[PDB]
Amino acid sequence: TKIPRGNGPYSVGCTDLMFDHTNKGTFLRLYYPSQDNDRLDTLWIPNKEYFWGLSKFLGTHWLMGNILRLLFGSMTTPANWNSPLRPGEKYPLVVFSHGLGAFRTLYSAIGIDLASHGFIVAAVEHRDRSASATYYFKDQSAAEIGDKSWLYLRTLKQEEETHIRNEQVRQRAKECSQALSLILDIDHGKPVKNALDLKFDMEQLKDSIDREKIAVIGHSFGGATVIQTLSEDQRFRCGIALDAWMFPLGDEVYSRIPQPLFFINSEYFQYPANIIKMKKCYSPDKERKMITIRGSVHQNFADFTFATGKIIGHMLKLKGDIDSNVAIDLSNKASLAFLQKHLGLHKDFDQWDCLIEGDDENLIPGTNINT
Repeated sequence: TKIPRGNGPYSVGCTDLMFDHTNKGTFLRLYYPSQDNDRLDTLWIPNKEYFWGLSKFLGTHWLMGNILRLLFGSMTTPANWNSPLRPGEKYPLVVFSHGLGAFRTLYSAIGIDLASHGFIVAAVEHRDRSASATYYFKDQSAAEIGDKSWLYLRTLKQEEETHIRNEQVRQRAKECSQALSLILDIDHGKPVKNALDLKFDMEQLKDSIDREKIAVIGHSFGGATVIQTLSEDQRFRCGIALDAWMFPLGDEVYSRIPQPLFFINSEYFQYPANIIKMKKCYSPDKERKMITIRGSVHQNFADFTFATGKIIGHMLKLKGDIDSNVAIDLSNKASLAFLQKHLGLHKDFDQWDCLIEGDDENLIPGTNINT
């Protein structure tokens, strides 16, 4: 695989859960420490409509849709599809929020690496009309026959952006909370019928969560989601915003975030008006960190940075100067250090504590932007 395997000891399974079947239900892909390690058989982008949504989002022709499908429709990601859960432990839980124009399967490099260090990761698919595409079922009968209703990204007008994006980040915060409530209900034995008919038995998750050790991670729109989610939902003990895009957030929220918050930026995405909102989250009392990964671009945090080669990747801005596997390792280790600090984990991850302060040839403490 072009998507790197996890760098932790645990082997990794993956599955998808939709409950309930409506567009008000939760939809997520789960990455988890698995028992068996047979095959790395997981389909990266599982449906043609995701490629069609990606072209809509990119603003290109009807044809681009099919080209993308041609090129990436059979690409897999290094996790064991539906492989059983590893028994005899309670895992800390990460909920993960995707960016504008993404969806639940595009951050497996991150999900798989967290899982391989003994996390369960719940990667939500949002239904706020920010995903390039997503689906739901009209009713039980539809769900039975796999008759999906697809919902594509909404393009907005300039005059409604401020309001529509704020409503979307509140919808996203509600969906992260609901995903966490679903997983915690399951851990305590709630019966759940997965609208997707997959081998993985959800009841396996009874008593498999460390319900004290919960964190929300997200990229870009997903980084704004982190903050809205922490502001709204005290069960999350901490958040990591990967290259947050701060425009959706209300003025009022920056003063209203109790939890530790880690900002991990690329070099090229960032701008004054964005770093200003970040810094508004700062306080002597409340714990905040910031690092910048040098030479990196927005896409270094998403799997598309592994989907092409260096020259196309570099051309399309899927890749930065810094190498892709190197950038992602840095983000991941820094993240782990910070989750083990503010979750109370009992692992070796504080070996990367220096990364939180900006201590590697490839990081900037804080930002190079001034404000």
